Amino acid sequence: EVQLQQSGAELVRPGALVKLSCKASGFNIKDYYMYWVKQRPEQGLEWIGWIDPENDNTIYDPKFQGKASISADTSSNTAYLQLSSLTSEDTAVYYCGGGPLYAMDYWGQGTSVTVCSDYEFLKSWTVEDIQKRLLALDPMMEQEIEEIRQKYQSKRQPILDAIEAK
Amino acid sequence: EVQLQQSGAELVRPGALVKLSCKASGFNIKDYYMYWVKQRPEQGLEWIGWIDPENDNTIYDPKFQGKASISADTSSNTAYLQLSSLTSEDTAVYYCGGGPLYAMDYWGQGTSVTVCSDYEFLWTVEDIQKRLLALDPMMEQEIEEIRQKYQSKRQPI
Amino acid sequence: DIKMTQSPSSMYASLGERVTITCKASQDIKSYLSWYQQKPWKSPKTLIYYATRLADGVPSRFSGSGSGQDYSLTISSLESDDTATYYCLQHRERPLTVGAGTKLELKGSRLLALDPMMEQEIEEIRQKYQCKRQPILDAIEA
Amino acid sequence: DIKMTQSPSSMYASLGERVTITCKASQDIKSYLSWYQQKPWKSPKTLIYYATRLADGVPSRFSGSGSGQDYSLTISSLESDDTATYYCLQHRERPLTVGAGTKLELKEDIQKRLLALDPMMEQEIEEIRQKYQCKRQPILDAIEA
Amino acid sequence: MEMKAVCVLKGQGPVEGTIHFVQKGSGPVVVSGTITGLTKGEHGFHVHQFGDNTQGCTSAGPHFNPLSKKHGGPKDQERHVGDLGNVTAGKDGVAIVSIEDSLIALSGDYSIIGRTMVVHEKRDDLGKGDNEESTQTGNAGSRLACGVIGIAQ
Amino acid sequence: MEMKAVCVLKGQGPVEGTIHFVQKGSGPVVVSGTITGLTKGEHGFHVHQFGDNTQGCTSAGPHFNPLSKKHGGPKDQERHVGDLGNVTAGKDGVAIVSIEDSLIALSGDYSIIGRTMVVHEKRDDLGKGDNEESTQTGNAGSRLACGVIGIAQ
Ligand SMILES: [Cu+2]
Ligand SMILES: [Cu+2]
Ligand SMILES: [Zn+2]
Ligand SMILES: [Zn+2]
Repeated sequence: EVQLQQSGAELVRPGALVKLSCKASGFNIKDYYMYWVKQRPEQGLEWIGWIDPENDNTIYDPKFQGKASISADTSSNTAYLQLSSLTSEDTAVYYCGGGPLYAMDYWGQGTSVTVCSDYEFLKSWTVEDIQKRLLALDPMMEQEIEEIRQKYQSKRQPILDAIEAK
Repeated sequence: EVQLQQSGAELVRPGALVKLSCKASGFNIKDYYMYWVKQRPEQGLEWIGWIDPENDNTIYDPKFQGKASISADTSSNTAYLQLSSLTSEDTAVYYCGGGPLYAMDYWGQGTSVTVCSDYEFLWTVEDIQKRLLALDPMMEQEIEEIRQKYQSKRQPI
Repeated sequence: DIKMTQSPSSMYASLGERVTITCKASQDIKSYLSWYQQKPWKSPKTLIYYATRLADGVPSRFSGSGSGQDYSLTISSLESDDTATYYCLQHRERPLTVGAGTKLELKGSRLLALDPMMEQEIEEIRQKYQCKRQPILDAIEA
Repeated sequence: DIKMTQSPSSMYASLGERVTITCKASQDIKSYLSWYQQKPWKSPKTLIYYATRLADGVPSRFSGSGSGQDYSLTISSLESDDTATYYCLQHRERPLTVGAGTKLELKEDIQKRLLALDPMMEQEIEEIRQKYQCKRQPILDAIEA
Repeated sequence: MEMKAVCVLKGQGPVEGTIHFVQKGSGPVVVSGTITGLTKGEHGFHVHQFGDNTQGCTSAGPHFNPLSKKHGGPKDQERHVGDLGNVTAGKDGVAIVSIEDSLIALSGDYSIIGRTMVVHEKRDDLGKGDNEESTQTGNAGSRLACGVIGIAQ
Repeated sequence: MEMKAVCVLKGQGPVEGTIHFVQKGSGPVVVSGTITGLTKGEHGFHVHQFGDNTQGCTSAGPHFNPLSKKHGGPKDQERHVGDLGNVTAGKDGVAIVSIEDSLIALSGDYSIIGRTMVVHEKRDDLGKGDNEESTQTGNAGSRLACGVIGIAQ
């Protein structure tokens, strides 16, 4: 019973390196190619590259050659993607998959990466001023979350009415 | 050095019939197909149809089949296009051309057709005829604008 | 670099209806073309490969066809499960490239599935605000 | 019905430059495709037929290529004479259908420029004449009542 | 001495390939080449009777069989003359063809010149199936690509 | 008894066509069929040597000529075996092929089976030209479409 387990969410500073993983169970990755695919928020799929674990040969899209680095450990049956010099451009969901050259037989559940760029602005303020700016954020965030809660409460409402009907 | 001579400009009332012509010199139209093409003002080419003069077989675009009627006289070496029930939709330049099925070797210089509404204004007969006479000076004035326009374009050359 | 282009960019259809997305490549890709389906807040899934071959465990209502530059995916009788974004990918030439996707939603006339969706949307907001705190907190520790 | 689609819809370009119009059919037309050029105030002229064959008396800077659904006309070194609208036509299936056209503009010899003016002016005057003939038409109808 | 032939595979789908045939004296026919755009696994590979390409690969007709035998593998005695068994595609979608055979020929009564090579959707079962079909086609399925076999340099 | 063949013409351009060959006993070869997408006029039509389609129509090589003669028309004595002269297209861009020939064959040393038919850009001058080229190619010009000649049912 095939499964691709991907590493968990990441949240990093600009310029950070990060290394995503993909642990395959149900098939020997040597018999396949391990692909990586990026999807920016509210956008489509971009293919990053693939590795042939049988000989560690890797093809990449030139757009990503330099930022992205794909590798496999045939022993632990695991594939890896390493993103360096991360910017906001890179904030996206990274999917790993495995398959022949002509299809993806198996897909991971995906790993979100988020990348944060204002510090120079704030450095020469007073401690009173930095902490007033910090406290302003909590009400704003709680307000935005409450919008989402009531949004999803309105989506439940019809379904729950239909359940008491049947 | 071949030529297609097309009939001259037409200006007609709505509902009029009109028949355009295309006289070929330099080739026997029997050896070709004679095509007709419409171009409305400030717009692209629409192909109307063609005739094979050798057997008078005609293909049309369905858009035109019924309004337009293509014919050829192989003797006088001339092709014809006949438009009926004319409306403003039909105000256009009609080009005739000749060629195989896969190219247009020869094109005509084109025939303009223009299709032209007032009753509430129809006043006294004195008043309608004063309005009519006012047009001639107005038109001559507009033509003189064009002449001086083109005189200024010649001047540098 | 091959530009694959999909249409429509979105569309609606009623249950039972027959749906047809298209994908058009800027050059001949000799049927090296795969169709992916992606339901909201889920990972992509492979429907079709080599233009017309169904993947494993794909309902047979899904079908693919085309050649040269022009291809199409066709759902014969649309069930409600099939609301998703659909993507075409070509692997004839490198780099591999992808359509921008056709979004497909229902027209006309499953509760716990909302919870992961909501928690995902909240986590976006949390990390958004955590990245806004990050600079301020760095400035405080100096 | 085959939809032939051109791009760009217009374009501007300097002398000597290299230009490429495209034409895209909604289905395979197996290179049954002709390119027409139509200069301002002039009758259409055949440039290219069967996708890639130049017509007679066409400068060789003009070239055509493509197959399947996608074709292109290419002027290698753009002279000033070449300002015109260009049209693609397919004759693979009936009815024959035509692109909407790409308009192309710039960013012994003195006397050819001088002769070009007369037809242009006479054409503009004839527009005015027929314009005023259509204005007379109603009034003259009212007079016979 | 040396007869040479060549075959370019073509179809509606993604399959492409060139097959080469060489035969010295009346030694065996050495088949070689490469087929691309296949799915990973085994694919039936047979010389069909006619080089008729007018209706795709359907017009090629049945397996080349002048001795009116039943279908089999390449090593069987009970086999068609055309029956060359299976080619094998990898995860790269490619098959390297390498085949030597004595029943086929590039001249005489068992010449394949002017006939069609066909690569199939599924594996050829070598005539060892549980049905009528197996001893005709070997259940290789539909025809992905084919080509007429021509005289080469 | 009765030998049959068939040929599907294919090229990058607009030319398409199917050619049929029939030969009863050791009578002549009856060539027949239809070619489309031609320009109006005459077009060189020749059997070239190889059915090698690996590099389009270029890989077909020169006119089929086993007796090392010079190029000519179909009625000449000094001609290549492949030299079948000209097909004629109308203003509809179509040529109806109808040819009878004795030097070509569907068996024996003069067999065309497994070789390529080629239709050309220009008229074949039948070797009556004022240059070297005429007695090689007949100045027929470039190759619009070709196909390997296969055995038909
Ligand atoms: Cu077979
Ligand atoms: Cu030849
Ligand atoms: Zn068999
Ligand atoms: Zn010759």
